[PDB]
Amino acid sequence: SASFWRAIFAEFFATLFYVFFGLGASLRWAPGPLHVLQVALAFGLALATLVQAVGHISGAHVNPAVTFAFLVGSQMSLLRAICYVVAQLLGAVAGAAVLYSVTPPAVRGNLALNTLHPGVSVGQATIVEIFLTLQFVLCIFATYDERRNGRLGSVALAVGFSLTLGHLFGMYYTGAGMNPARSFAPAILTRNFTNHWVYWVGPVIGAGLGSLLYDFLLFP
Amino acid sequence: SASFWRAIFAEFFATLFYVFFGLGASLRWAPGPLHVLQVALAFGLALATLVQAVGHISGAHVNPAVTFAFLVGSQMSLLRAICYVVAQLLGAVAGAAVLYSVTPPAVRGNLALNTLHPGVSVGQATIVEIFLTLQFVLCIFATYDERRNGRLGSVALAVGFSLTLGHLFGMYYTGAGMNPARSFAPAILTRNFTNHWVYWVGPVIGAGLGSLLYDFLLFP
Amino acid sequence: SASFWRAIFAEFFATLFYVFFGLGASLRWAPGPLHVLQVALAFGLALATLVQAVGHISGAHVNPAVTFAFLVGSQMSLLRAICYVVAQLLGAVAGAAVLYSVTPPAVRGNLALNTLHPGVSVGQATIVEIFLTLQFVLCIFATYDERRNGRLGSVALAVGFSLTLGHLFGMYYTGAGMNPARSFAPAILTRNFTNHWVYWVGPVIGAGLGSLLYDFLLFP
Amino acid sequence: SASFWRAIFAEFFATLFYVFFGLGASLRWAPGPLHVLQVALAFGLALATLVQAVGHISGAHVNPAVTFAFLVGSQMSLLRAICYVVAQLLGAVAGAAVLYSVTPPAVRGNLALNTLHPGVSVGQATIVEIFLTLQFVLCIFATYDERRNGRLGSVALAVGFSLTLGHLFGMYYTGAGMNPARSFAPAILTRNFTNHWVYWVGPVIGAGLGSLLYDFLLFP
Amino acid sequence: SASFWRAIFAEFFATLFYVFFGLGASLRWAPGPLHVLQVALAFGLALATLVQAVGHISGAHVNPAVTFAFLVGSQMSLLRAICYVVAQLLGAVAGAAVLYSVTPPAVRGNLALNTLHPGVSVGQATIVEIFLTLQFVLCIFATYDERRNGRLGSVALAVGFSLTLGHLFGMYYTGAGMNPARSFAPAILTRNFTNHWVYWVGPVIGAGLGSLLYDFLLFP
Amino acid sequence: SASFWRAIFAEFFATLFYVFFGLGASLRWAPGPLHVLQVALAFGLALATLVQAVGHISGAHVNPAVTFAFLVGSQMSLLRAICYVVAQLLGAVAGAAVLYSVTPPAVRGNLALNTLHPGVSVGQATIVEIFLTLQFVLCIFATYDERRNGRLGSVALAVGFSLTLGHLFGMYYTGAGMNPARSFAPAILTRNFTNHWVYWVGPVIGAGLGSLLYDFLLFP
Amino acid sequence: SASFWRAIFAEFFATLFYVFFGLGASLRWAPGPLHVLQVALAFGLALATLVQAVGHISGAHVNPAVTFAFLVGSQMSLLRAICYVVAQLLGAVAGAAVLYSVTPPAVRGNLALNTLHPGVSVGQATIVEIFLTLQFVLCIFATYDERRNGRLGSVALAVGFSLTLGHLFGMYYTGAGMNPARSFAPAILTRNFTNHWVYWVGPVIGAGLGSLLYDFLLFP
Amino acid sequence: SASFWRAIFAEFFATLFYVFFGLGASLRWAPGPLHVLQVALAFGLALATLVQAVGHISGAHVNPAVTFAFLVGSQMSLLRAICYVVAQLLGAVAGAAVLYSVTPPAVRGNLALNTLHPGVSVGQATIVEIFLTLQFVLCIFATYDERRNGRLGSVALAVGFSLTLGHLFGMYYTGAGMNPARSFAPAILTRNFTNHWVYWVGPVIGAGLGSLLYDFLLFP
Repeated sequence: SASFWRAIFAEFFATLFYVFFGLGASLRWAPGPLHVLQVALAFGLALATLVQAVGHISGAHVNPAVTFAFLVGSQMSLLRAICYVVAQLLGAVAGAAVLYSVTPPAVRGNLALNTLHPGVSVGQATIVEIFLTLQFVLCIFATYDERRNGRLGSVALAVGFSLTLGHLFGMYYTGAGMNPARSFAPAILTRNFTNHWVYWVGPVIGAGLGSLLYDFLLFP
Repeated sequence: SASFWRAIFAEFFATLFYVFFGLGASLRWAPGPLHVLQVALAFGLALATLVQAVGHISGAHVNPAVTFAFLVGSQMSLLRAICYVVAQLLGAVAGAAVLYSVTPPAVRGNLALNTLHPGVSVGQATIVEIFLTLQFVLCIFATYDERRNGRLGSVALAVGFSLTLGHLFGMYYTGAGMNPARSFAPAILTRNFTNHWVYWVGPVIGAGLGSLLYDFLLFP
Repeated sequence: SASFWRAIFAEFFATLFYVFFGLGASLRWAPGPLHVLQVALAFGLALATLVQAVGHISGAHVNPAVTFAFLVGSQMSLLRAICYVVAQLLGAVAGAAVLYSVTPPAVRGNLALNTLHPGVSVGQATIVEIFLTLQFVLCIFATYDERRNGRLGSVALAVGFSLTLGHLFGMYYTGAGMNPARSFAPAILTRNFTNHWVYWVGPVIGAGLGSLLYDFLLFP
Repeated sequence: SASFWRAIFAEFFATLFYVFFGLGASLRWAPGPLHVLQVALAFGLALATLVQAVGHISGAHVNPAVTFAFLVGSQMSLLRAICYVVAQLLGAVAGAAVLYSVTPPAVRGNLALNTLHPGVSVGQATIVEIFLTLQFVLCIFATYDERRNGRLGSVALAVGFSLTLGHLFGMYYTGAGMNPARSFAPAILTRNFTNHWVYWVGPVIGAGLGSLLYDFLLFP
Repeated sequence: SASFWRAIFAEFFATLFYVFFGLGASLRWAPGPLHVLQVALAFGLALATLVQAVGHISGAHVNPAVTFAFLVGSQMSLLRAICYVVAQLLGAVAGAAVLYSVTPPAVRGNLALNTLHPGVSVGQATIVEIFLTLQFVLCIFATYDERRNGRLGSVALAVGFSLTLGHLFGMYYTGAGMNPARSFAPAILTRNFTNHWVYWVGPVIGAGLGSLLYDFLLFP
Repeated sequence: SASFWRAIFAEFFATLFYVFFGLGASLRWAPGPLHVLQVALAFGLALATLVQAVGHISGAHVNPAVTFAFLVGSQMSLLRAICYVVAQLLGAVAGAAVLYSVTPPAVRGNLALNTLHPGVSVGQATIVEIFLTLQFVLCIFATYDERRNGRLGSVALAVGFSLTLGHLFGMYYTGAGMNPARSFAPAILTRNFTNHWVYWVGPVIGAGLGSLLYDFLLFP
Repeated sequence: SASFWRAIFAEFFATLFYVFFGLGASLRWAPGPLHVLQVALAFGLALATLVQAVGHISGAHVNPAVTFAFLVGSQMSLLRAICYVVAQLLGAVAGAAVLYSVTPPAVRGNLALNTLHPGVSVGQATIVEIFLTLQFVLCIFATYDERRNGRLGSVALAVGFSLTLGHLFGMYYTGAGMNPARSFAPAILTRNFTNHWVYWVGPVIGAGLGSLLYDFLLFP
Repeated sequence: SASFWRAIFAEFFATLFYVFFGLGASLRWAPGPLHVLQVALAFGLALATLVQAVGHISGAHVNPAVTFAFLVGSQMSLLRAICYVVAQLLGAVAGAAVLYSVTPPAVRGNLALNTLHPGVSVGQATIVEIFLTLQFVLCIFATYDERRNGRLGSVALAVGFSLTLGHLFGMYYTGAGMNPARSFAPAILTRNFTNHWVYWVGPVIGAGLGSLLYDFLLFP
């Protein structure tokens, strides 16, 4: 039916805004801003706003790893999962392209390219991105679990704060690229794929491990 | 009936406090405070507090763009929409006037005048203000959507965090003036209208686009 | 009955912790920490935690102005209102006294004494403290209003964020002393009452005005 | 039955992530970062994410003091309480061990070892850790109280913000070690037990006092 | 003879570099950099380097006020004094024009336009600029006094540190525009002459007063 | 003769500028500026500029302790020493009075009143002020020693950097009030003499001890 | 004779230390340190110390551009100029290699690789590096001019402060690479030559232009 | 004769003040102060002031490594070299003991104990301390070289800025302990000798190597 493509657009538009507002706040307007907390809250609130906006439509995955987790969790058709990933990657590039146009080149920089910290190895970078996306996916699956008897608040505020947690930790390590689409968007628009498989392997394994940890070790 | 004017006052008073507390926390008491996160949370929590206060009465729009979005969304009578905008603009000036009286001139400054960043063009400024207000309006419409089956937390905390998101991003670009009333209040009390149409055109288009994106591409 | 004194203790203990954790985080461990956001969130989260703790018992006023507002709002017996204020003031001094013991004198300072900013007059200080406590009381009355049909999140998170809003704004002006008990506690333990009536007149008027604004102009 | 060991793992895994993400964000990547707010939110959001993840399974204590409080509160079998503490301590070391592997030695440091502030005595350190854990446990017991008639938001966001409150205050005093497992993890992996009993005595008394204060002085 | 025009160029080139390096380091590459000390040393070291470079040729006045002081001090022919001022103003605009070309517009800003601080009146601004230039001229006249029996170090390091002193103080008040040429250069290239007479009246009076204070009250 | 009063004015004017520029840069235009280095260099460069200006005339003592040291060192007539102290104190008040007029009240504050740090006792404050002024006087006496065979640079740059050294250390302890005139000027114009004898006893003993240490233990 | 190779070593060793201490202090031990002033003084004081050390031997050029300027200024044999450049480049790599060994990889980074600022074009980068090296060379030639009748202080402190001036300005633009050897050292040891001709063309032209400007337009 | 013991005291007193003012400014009054530049200038200006004070008497070595260098350089009797080292170590402890008394325990800390950076090995720490003291000694030997034909400024300002250079670089690595006496003073008064041989081996080798590099490879 047509609720399929309304979700494909919801993924495309939300991922566009997610990258636009996320990467945009990750742009350094200062040589030293101490911007880790500021940037971490930006991604989290961007996710929280979008989940509140397009959660009922597409689930507001805006993340190939998150879509991969639901694909592993047997809650998404494969075709739709592919369609989300291509829409998220298309949305990510579109958001970063619009961000490129509206942002002066002096502060545009690398468009917040997820890059490994000098002393962080690709293996260490992979493990960190696995844990960054594992807890994040684990938080998503619990919040999106239909059986949620206990009465709590907003699932948007939860998964957003989980994303902020990952950035409060992982930004120093890998730039906190727990979103392959977010990492892809400046990689393509800057022509820089250095250690870019890390931001695909890491989140996908962490999404995969987080999915399996939830629906079999936590709630079969 | 009389629930009309109780809402007109609720808009007037809340917009007064919104500008008073928002602009007040946006006043620089330091040459470098790194105040972006501090100011962004101020507006968001100011909106969240006021939405919790006068949401049931007027909807706590405190924003001509937000009122324009509901006017476009066929949820507001035009006369009442005009009455909200004149009350919000009157409230904005009143709040900034009170802020002027209570704040020493050495820190009063331009009363936090929304001004374009040196390298940001009026077209780039317009687009940013469109996106700042689009997601914000989109978050408002989803939170204020009567059909909200999924059980979440506070709509006040949501739309406030959406406003913080816009300031975390747009303050560097345009001062994050996603509120024509907020931009109008120091423009009139400082006699400075430089690029002030940007803070009317941008938010209104973004409010208009955000409204149309919601009730036809997201939920007809 | 005995639910009276369980609330008197709840006020005493919560105000003790409110001052202890609030004033404690307001103590400067740095010559320049840029601590406004850090201190503002401390008070707000301290209030949010305590409201979650002793809200069902006493209402977690921990504020003579807040108790005065409910006394004006015809929701509190006068005797109990007096009993709350004496307990809050006793709790405030007790919390600041314990804070004095556990904190080294080099960082103890004035025990975070609410003091007027150099250029802020007592009249300007009074008006700011009125508005700081008006919105705060207004947010409390709306959150504590039994008729709260619209389904939202936590009232603790709301009134706490309202308190953070007041500190994000008023700390520069008056130290954000929207709590007479909080202002009283270091005033007595430092032997400094300079402009201390401001932190009683301001909040009480703001609490009074906020109460009247709610139950007659907002919801008769 | 088997819901026992699913909770033992939930405690082990969540405490692993709690230490991993908590201690990891507490690692200084800067000589002066002014990281108190950043680190305080990290622990709180880490707790909030994990409580949302494994709250329904084990209660997400991830804290020997918190388990001790429920043991005192007659809501936990002793054997299970021991099993939680050994799992939390095992999880804490495992999380800090993984953090050690993924973090470069130049920023690894003491692995965020809870250490007394220069002027803070062991008695003052103990009292602070008692109050840090008292309010935290008090907030947990109220949020986890089955009788919670008043409709509020998320218990995860509450207890997480309570943890942030303790770090906003106690980090200057003792590093805010209101978790014996969190304090144990770098103590064992750095071979440093200086004043380490403080981080066991303090939280346990504060957990004990917080438990007794709740279910007899606040709600028998 | 031809040592005249070699000095006219020395004034032109040094004032070009003085504005180029001075204004360039005064450009804000950060929203809060706490750049006062950094900018103050930039002007001072720029003056010290240029005085070391072209001091023996023209005296390295690079300042219409400084030339005016020597004109008042009966050590400069009037024609040459005019020729220095036109060369300094031409050099200032040339330096700021080159700075405009090499600097991205996002950080170009107002080209470090000397602007009155919000609470500083034109009379207060004038007095500050008088004192900023008085001590600076007084330091120049003493260092350039042929009778300097006492054996000291570099006159370049002295007058440069005097300029840094003026910026350490006057930047907060008026931007420390103790150089009419330096103030003129961005005023003309930004089309902004707001309170620009202050940066001519102030320094000239301060240069005049500083000259008279030296050669009649200090050393007739 | 008349070289006496030319020195009395030189002391009066230089102490006026010393307080004006010193106290002025010590005024906090930010809640946290991390201004210790900035303020320390301000006093030092202010002293260096003035020593270069009026050193040959009066010696540029601009300090009652420094005059007292030369009085003890048998290099100053007592009457002239009194005349310097009254001129320095008159100059100090005049400089702080002019600073009061030109500075907005919001940043005027206590006019940089030398105040004991919270944990610093009057005895500890006295000892620190003794050492701050001892080395400073010792540096002055060596630089002003006629027998200075070894060829070095500027005595102004030396004694100024000695003053910066004292402020880099003593500002945290006592505000680095190694000048009774500098401490007197805001004490009289703010009506605050709290622990003000410390800033007279300390520097005078340190000046006295520094004088005796030089001309008998270092160079009889 | 043998004073040739003593100078070749002096160039080699001083350039080794110049890169070692310069690049070492340019290494970011913080995500935001606001290190521009700190790094700028490091290079300048490193140059000042080395000029004081090996100035009498080789002239302490430690800069291929500086050697090129003297080669253009007809004060250096070509063979010796080549020998200085190869020694400086060998010293630069040796210094950066030792710095690599002693510095942990987490803070080693790109070894302070001179890289163009995002919005700075190669032409703008070239012009800035020309001016950075022009004034620096101009300051060197004046300080090293045998005819220096006027009695001033240290030539080491002068040329060092000139280098600090260039870094206070050029670090934002190009990293202030006014030394081809300094730019070469991390370029070779990181395998990154992006826009590396800029740091050769710019300084050499600026050194060439600075040399010609001095000995023909300033002092034939 | 008696000029021996006047120098022994000069070493004792100057090293006392050197440690007192150096370690005192190295005490952290803030969790993040970004104090590297502030502390680096403190040591350098402390050395510069003392060299100006007691340079003509003892040479103002205030450093066992510096005394060892002159002992190696055949410019000091061995007995006197021992007498300097015991006086410097006695002075260092005395200065740190006085600093202990006058400084509150909350900011006293480890008394600025030279401690290896987490990722810095003892071998890397040794090499850095060798280079920190090599250039410093090399700068001392050149400045103190009787044959100093070229006319420059102050040797005190030179060796002080060399010390600042070492702290601008080495503070991150080892705390910049290029003075065994400075490292010894808090090691003994805190009962902590962890990696304390590094601060003896490193500086002594660097002093030894710096001495030999000067008087045989630079000036036989």
